[PDB]
This record gives sequence, C-alpha cells and structure tokens, in this order.
Amino acid sequence: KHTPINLERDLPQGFSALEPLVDLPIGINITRFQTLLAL
Amino acid sequence: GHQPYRVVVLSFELLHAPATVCGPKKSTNLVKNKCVNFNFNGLTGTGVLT
Ligand SMILES: *[C@@H]1O[C@H](CO)[C@@H](O)[C@H](O)[C@H]1NC(C)=O
Repeated sequence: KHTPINLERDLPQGFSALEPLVDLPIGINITRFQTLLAL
Repeated sequence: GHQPYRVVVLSFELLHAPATVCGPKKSTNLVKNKCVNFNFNGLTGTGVLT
C-alpha cells in the first residue's frame, strides 16, 4: 500500500488496509532476507 | 531402415511444488433467469442468475 503521509516523523495513527498484489508459485524454503540500495 | 528419422521425446514429472503447467479448459455460453447449474471457475452450484 502506498499512501500519503503528513509531514511527521513517527508512524501516523489510523487505519489503511493493504490490498494484495501478487502470489508466486515457487515452493522454496526461506530463512533469511536482506535489502538492496542504489548508489 | 537407413533413411534419417527425427525423434522427439516428451517427459513429465511431479514433486512438492505447484503445478503451474496445465492444459486448456473450455467455456460454454452464459444463460440467465433460469434455474441452472453453474461451475464458475471452481465453485459449483444451482440457482438463478440475474
Ligand atoms: C527447507 O529447509 C528446511 C530446513 O532444513 C527443510 O525442513 C525443508 O524440507 C526444506 N524445504 C524443501 C527441501 O523443500
């Protein structure tokens, strides 16, 4: 979900449900995850 | 018996994974306002469609 946020530091108060995007039929066991950046 | 022959072999397999490979499935017409059977992409039943 991509929603507008007021100019604030902390997470806002309220409700915003998250619509689904995709499900993938992979069937691989997962134990760890990371993140990627652009430089 | 000595002329060239082209051969193709097809193999299949199953395991603990989603199928993700299936053949065609055909759709009939759509009727309304009649007590009819229906199979709408996996759910079955009987009733009147409006
Ligand atoms: C993923 O790893 C776990 C822990 O080693 C194992 O129990 C599970 O069978 C694995 N999943 C496979 C092989 O699909």
